[PDB]
Amino acid sequence: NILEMTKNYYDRSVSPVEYAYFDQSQNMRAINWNKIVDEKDLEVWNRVTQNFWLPENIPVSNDLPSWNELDDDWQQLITRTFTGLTLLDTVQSSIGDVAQIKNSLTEQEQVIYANFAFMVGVHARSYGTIFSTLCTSEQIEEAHEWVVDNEALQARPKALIPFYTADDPLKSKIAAALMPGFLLYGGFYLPFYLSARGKLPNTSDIIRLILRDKVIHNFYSGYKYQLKVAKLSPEKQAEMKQFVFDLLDKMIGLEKTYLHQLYDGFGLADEAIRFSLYNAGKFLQNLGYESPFTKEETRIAPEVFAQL
Amino acid sequence: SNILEMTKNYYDRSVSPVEYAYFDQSQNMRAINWNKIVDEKDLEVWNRVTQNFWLPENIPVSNDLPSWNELDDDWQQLITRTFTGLTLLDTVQSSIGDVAQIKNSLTEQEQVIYANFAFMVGVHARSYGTIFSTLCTSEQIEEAHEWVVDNEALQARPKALIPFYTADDPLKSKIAAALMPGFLLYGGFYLPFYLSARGKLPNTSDIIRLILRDKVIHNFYSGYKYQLKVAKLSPEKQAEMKQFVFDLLDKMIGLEKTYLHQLYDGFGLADEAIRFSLYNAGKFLQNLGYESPFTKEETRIAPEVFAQLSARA
Ligand SMILES: [Cl-]
Ligand SMILES: [Cl-]
Ligand SMILES: [Cl-]
Ligand SMILES: [Cl-]
Ligand SMILES: [Cu+]
Ligand SMILES: [Cu+]
Repeated sequence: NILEMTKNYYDRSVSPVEYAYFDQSQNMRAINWNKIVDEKDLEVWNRVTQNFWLPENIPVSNDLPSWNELDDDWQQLITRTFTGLTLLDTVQSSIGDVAQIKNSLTEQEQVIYANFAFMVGVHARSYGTIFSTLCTSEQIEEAHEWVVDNEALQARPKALIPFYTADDPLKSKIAAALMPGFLLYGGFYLPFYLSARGKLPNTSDIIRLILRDKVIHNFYSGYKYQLKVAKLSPEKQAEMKQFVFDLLDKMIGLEKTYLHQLYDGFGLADEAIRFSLYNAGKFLQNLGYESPFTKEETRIAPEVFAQL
Repeated sequence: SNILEMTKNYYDRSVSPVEYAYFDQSQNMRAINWNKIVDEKDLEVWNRVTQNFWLPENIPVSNDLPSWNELDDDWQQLITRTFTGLTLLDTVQSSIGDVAQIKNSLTEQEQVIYANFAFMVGVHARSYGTIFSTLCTSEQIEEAHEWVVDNEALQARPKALIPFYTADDPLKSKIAAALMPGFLLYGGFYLPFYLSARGKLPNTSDIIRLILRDKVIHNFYSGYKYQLKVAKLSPEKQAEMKQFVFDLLDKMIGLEKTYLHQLYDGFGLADEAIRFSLYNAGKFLQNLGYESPFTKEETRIAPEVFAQLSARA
């Protein structure tokens, strides 16, 4: 016989966030960082916290010479693109990441998504630091007006936010992965294109610090998606895969319209979209699915890939 | 004719994403503007809390092993229990409290500052794990978690605050958000400072001071935003909210006194810890813009303990 003198505290208690939103049948347990359910959580926690950075760390002032070499058209494109990325980071920091907390599989995940919310806030702030150093007050104001009135740009966050505010945690998680995994890469093409040609090298250092976080954010949300979806019936799993491909198809549609409008005048649209679709493929892979994208429609110039 | 607006500025015909998400989908969304800051206080607080970034790995807790090993099983148990209880409160604030504030922000930057608070209060909870990892046995750690779950006096306190976080009233939510860093953990913080005043667990007290360096600003900030918001109510509804703040604090003091008596009576620390608690209840009210109704005698702290609190870094 196995004598169980007492019942384990963990299995007869709930985390505070579960108690707040889902289940008040039992008392609350403090987070246990000494008895960790999933080692992956500790791995991710250690990496993202050790990778802490602020845009003040980077000497953007040194980009002044190369910035001054860029025509007014190019300076406007960069300010607009980056203000567009600032909107996506604002959406993700203030809504996306914090929405994931209550849907966590583990205690540590609740704290990791709090880190994500803060750090995606830092990404948004970093564009502010670049503009502060390089842009005129007029260029900054123009870009904000341009973002507010750009329907093609607005359609992308408008399509994802409903999944965050709705009560389907798997659809929320897919949206949460889609932001760092796909939606910003069309924008990140521009600084990598420029740095490959020797322009704005210090700005591209900030972009790489953002990417170092965003690749982990994509991996982590995709990993948690795969854990949860694996527990559903074959039929439910087939419905969720269909939803993922349907949502990505819509988002690719909306991104292609926005990038054409953004880049067609500069001759960068086709290149940016292939860069976008390459990352759409990696997004699908991080969700445990296969990329249906061709070699031809995902081709990236070596020097751009090198900046990546 | 003379005053007609032909160009409406972007800001006043757009909403932040969180406003769009939960309140109003009629207007397009504006990206955060860090180049035209509405409240300079937000930038000062942002710069301070980000510059004050720390991880518990930074403190050599293993240097506490000698002083820890001098404390008997009863004292080691009390410390593990007390800190697991503070871990619960930090978990509540990080996972519910701080993130609930984001959508009720007055400014764009405030939305990002509360994201920082959520994360750093997560770091506070994690730091107790680091202390336990170094000092405590598996048995002590698990014992403390069981004790927290089954301690009704402990549980009553967070159970009283969470409803304000999940409810609709953003002013009542903000009061709870100030009350957690301002008041509810200080009863527990007395213990490490009592010990380090006597040269016991000095490295643990450095972690407590790094936590407090954050908590003090969190209390100040939530208090500052509370004052800006209540100033926009009729004098009648101002008097009504003030009464609520005093009624809530009165209730929370009652629950805290019960918990601290149960926690400390056996160790003869209950009276001193409650005085320490009421001293910080005073600071909480002052940070909401009210006067402390507590006496010098009610809030007396031994100088050597106050030296540990007010010490820097
Ligand atoms: Cl992101
Ligand atoms: Cl994210
Ligand atoms: Cl707090
Ligand atoms: Cl807080
Ligand atoms: Cu992210
Ligand atoms: Cu706090």
